[PDB]
Amino acid sequence: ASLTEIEHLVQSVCKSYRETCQLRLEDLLRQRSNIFSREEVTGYQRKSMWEMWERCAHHLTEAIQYVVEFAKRLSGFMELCQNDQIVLLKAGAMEVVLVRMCRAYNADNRTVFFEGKYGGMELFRALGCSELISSIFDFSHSLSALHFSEDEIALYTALVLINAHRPGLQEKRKVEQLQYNLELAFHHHLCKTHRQSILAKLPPKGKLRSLCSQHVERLQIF
Ligand SMILES: C[C@H]1[C@H](C)CC[C@]2(C(=O)O)CC[C@]3(C)C(=CC[C@@H]4[C@@]5(C)CC[C@H](O)C(C)(C)[C@@H]5CC[C@]43C)[C@H]12
Repeated sequence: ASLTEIEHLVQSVCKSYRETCQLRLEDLLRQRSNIFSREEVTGYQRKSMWEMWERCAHHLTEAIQYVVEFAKRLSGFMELCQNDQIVLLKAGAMEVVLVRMCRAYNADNRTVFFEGKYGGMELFRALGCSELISSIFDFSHSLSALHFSEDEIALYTALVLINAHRPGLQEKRKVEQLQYNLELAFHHHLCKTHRQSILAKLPPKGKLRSLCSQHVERLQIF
């Protein structure tokens, strides 16, 4: 690569993400005072466990649609094999969705956006795994504690998928090359932004996996 490709790619990554940022950040924060009420909350609480889990899967799956198309615009991804273009997504794509959830997270009230409004963890009282839900909130918290920006998201999220160490890969070299020119662009852009400090304030590599992995297993009931 070259000093300019280095820039060209970040911009290209900041490009692809913007198209796939699912929701307008602009519109997101604006809806602060729009908060659920006890009755509606008490309403949502009432439904059986069978309903919410599915309701979640809607917002979930639909969100993951964006995550995939994000992967495409990226260089070298297109010139990758059929078998190997999926393997990463299998593990990766789930994890990224959770990452984007931080945007819908406000630490000033411990709530997350959902179905038009913001709501606390008690909105999922009916899921029977309060511990699970909470850990996700605690994950979002740490990310909100990072005061994260769009263009680092685009760059973090990208490396999640491009893990050449995801087992089941056949064309292993080609991906590492994508990874190397991705690992570089991130830090490089971070160094250009002096945000290298948060790199020690980042989740361990096993946490987000252990989150999503153990997350989907309970879901693998439906
Ligand atoms: C990921 C974001 C997306 C960036 C845009 C906002 C989002 C949406 O599309 O509505 C808000 C709701 C959550 C956070 C979203 C989808 C999944 C989550 C999820 C179901 C994730 C799994 C968790 O267990 C939990 C139940 C806390 C959330 C609920 C909020 C939801 C349903 C969307």
